[PDB]
Amino acid sequence: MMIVQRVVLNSRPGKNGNPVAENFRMEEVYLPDNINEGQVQVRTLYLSVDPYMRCRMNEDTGTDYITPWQLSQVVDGGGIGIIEESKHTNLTKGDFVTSFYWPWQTKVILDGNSLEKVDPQLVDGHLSYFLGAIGMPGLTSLIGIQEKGHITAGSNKTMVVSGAAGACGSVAGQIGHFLGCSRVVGICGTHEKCILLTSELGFDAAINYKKDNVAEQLRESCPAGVDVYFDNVGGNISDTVISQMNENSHIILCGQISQYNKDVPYPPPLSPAIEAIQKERNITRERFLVLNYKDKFEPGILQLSQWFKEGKLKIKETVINGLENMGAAFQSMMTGGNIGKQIVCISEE
Ligand SMILES: NC(=O)c1ccc[n+]([C@@H]2O[C@H](COP(=O)([O-])OP(=O)(O)OC[C@H]3O[C@@H](n4cnc5c(N)ncnc54)[C@H](OP(=O)(O)O)[C@@H]3O)[C@@H](O)[C@H]2O)c1
Ligand SMILES: CC1(C)[C@@H](O)CC[C@]2(C)[C@H]3C(=O)C=C4[C@@H]5C[C@@](C)(C(=O)O)CC[C@]5(C)CC[C@@]4(C)[C@]3(C)CC[C@@H]12
Ligand SMILES: CC1(C)[C@@H](O)CC[C@]2(C)[C@H]3C(=O)C=C4[C@@H]5C[C@@](C)(C(=O)O)CC[C@]5(C)CC[C@@]4(C)[C@]3(C)CC[C@@H]12
Repeated sequence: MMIVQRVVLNSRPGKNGNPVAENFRMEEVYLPDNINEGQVQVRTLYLSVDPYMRCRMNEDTGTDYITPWQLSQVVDGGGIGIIEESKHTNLTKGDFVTSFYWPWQTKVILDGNSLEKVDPQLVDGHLSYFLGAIGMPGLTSLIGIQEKGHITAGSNKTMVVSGAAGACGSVAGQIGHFLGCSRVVGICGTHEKCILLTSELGFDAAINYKKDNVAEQLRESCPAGVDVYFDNVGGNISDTVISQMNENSHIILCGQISQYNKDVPYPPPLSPAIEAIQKERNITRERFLVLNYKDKFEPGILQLSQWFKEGKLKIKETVINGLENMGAAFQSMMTGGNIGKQIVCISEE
């Protein structure tokens, strides 16, 4: 047996705690030399870290959609790899495959049925895009806008995006323009990200919530109010945005990342004053869970791919190398170190 590396849950930060690199631990383990019928041996190429993983660090995730990781057991999440050996009828050495529950380990023996083969032509050979813009975050943005945004044919709406330089947000803002908004404004956490948005991703304006006057800048950059809010963050930021939203406007309630490490359920309740405004102005604020639109994954991926290949959709990512950096990458992402999709490259081939 050859020795490979893997990552296990070392400790929990507590439901009110901050995640740190050291909640995870690297181990060296043997990889079995033989696989069974129906199984494949895969080499891991890229792994995703994503905010929802914070929940799997707790004893109770707070939702049936994801289960808690267990102390000292291998952790898992979105991944992409290449088949090294197959005893599954529909997979063959050299196929590129993805799983939602890829164990954080350099080489893995997996049930062939748990994997999906992917076509690298969809991403011009940039396989890591399958974990981001031409993956679940991209679908979340495209489907969320389609289903919850109500961007009418021929209209000239203003869209605001929170978490605007992250995975979902950076795509959402571009899609807002693609699909007919005349104004797209992003809110994000650094001046570097503001520049990215307006100089590369085509946002009409960007606001740094840590340093700028958010209400003031939204009044300046959204002179006709806000019709569509793609909300990744919640909290104080969303209160400020909602206060400037128009009658019959729409909140795409993607995530509420500002309410993490507090024991706060989703959808989190708007404060009394902000709920009053929401209701007065008939602002819609429904649950949105991308998995409820599985039937749109095919056209969604096909559209994301097309826009990318056309040079319209600009795909940003921040890649860190080495499985030993999974914990660091997750912590970094949670605290805003990522521009676009946070990726960890496990083998650079
Ligand atoms: N509804 C769905 O089906 C669905 C699907 C996928 C993801 N999501 C959710 O959508 C959200 C975005 O996920 P993502 O994958 O696109 O992550 P991401 O935006 O790429 O990364 C998270 C970012 O959140 C920002 N942030 C962190 N703490 C914050 C705070 N307290 N206040 C404001 N901003 C903060 C940081 O950027 P700054 O530098 O700008 O602070 C960080 O880079 C998360 O809530 C995620 O769980 C929902
Ligand atoms: C996991 C995510 C979100 C992504 O991270 C990687 C790509 C992918 C795994 C993706 C894929 O790779 C191939 C197909 C196929 C494309 C197509 C056109 C075909 O090739 O027949 C039609 C059938 C089929 C199954 C539709 C569904 C998708 C788009 C499928 C599985 C949706 C889920 C998707
Ligand atoms: C496909 C699976 C099963 C998983 O394989 C990948 C992540 C994910 C796509 C996952 C996600 O990515 C982000 C969230 C959010 C996390 C959280 C805490 C927030 O961020 O506000 C609360 C709101 C919200 C939408 C709850 C639902 C989940 C857990 C959501 C969509 C459930 C479905 C889930």
